[PDB]
Amino acid sequence: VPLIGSLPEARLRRVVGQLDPQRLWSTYLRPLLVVRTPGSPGNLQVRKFLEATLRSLTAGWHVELDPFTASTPLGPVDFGNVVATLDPRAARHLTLACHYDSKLFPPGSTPFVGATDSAVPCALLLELAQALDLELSRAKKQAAPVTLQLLFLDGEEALKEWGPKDSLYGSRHLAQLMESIPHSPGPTRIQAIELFMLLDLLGAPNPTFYSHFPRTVRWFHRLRSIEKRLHRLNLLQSHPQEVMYFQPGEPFGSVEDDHIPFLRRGVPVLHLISTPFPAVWHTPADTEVNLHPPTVHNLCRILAVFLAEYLGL
Ligand SMILES: CC(=O)NCCc1c[nH]cn1
Ligand SMILES: [Zn+2]
Repeated sequence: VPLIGSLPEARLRRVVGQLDPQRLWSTYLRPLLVVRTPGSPGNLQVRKFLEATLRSLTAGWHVELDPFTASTPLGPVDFGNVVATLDPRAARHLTLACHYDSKLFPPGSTPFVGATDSAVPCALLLELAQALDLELSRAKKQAAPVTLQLLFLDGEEALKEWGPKDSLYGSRHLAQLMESIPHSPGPTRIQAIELFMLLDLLGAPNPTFYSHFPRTVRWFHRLRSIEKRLHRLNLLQSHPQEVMYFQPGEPFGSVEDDHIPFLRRGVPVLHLISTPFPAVWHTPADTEVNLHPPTVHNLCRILAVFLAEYLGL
C-alpha cells in the first residue's frame, strides 16, 4: 500500500531493479562461505574481502578496521570489526550490522560455515550498498545529515561456549570504542547511531520476525508494510501468503546478540533475526545448499525498499 513516506511505485520498481541476484549470490555470498573463526586465516581473508569490496564502491565510503586482542577460552585472540561509514562528516546514521565470524567447532567434523549465520546477512549488506551506490553517492555529495553505516562484527560467536563473557567480542569492543570517540554533534559516536538494525540468521526458508523493542516498532511496521506491498506488486517469489515473515505480537523469543552492547548504551535497536531460528542452526548443515534462494532475494528486496525509504533515495 502506498503510505505517506513510502516510495512511489515507479521509484520502488527502479530500486528493486537495481538488485542483481547473481551478484549477491556469487560476488558477495559465495566468497564468504568458508571457515572464518576468530584469528583464523579464513577470517582474516574474509575481513580483507569485506574491506576491499566496500572500498571499491564508487560512493567512496570511509572504511576502517577496529582491531583488538582479547582474552578468550583459547588464550589471547585477535579480532577485527569492519566499520564502513558512507559520510563520516554527517551528524547521524542508520547503522546496519551483522557478524562475519563463524562459530568454532571441534576438529573432526564437517566444517561449519554459517550460511544463515551470518554469511547471508553479510552478503545482503554488500548487495544493498552496491545496488544503491549511485543514490548513496548523490546523498553524500548533497551532505545529507543522515548517512549510512555498515558494521561487520567479528567474534559474535562463543569460541568454546565458555560462559557469558565468551561471546560478543567484537560488538562489546566496538560499542566501548564508539563511546570513547567524540563525534559532532555526538557527543560520542554512540549518539550518532539513529537506529541500529542487526541482521542475523537469515536465508533459511520460512523465517519469522517479531518486534523485539517497542521503542522501534514503527520500523518493524514499515518492514511488514513493505513485505505486503512487494507481495501485492508481484515482486516476491515463493511467498503465497501476503504476510509471512513479519509477524505481529510478542516475540516467539528474544535473544542476546551483537545489539546488546549498543542497546545498553541507549541506542535504538531493531533486531532482524528469525525466531524460531533456522532448522540448521549451529549444525554443520548451515550451508549454501540449505539456503532458500527465493527467500534471500525477497529479504534483499524488502531491505532495499526499506533503505531507500529511510534515507530518501
Ligand atoms: C542466546 C543466543 O544464543 N543468542 C545468540 C543468537 C545467535 C547465534 N548465532 C547467531 N546468533
Ligand atoms: Zn550462530
